[PDB]
Amino acid sequence: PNNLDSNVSQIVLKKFLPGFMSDLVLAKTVDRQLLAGEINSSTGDSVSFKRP
Amino acid sequence: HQFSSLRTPTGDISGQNKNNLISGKATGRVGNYITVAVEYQQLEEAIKLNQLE
Repeated sequence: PNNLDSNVSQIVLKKFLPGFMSDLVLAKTVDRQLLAGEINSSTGDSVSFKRP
Repeated sequence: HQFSSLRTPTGDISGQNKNNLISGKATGRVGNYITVAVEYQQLEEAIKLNQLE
């Protein structure tokens, strides 16, 4: 008939399945040198550049 | 302490009260204390606070 075995234990292995990712290329291409380190404690929260 | 004297002819002071010893004290105690406190944000010191000292 029925056995109903409770000897076993439901273990969870210490492994993580792979996930998903995306690519970051827009940050690399856009200009970063002009704005690099131009906002500091003596400027506030805004900096400006002249126009031709 | 302080004391007082007696002026008698023969020096016998029978039946007269003598000096009484009384002790007094002066008390000193502490009081409220002086507190100065300030506060500021994080970006406030990041982009707006210079020469803090």
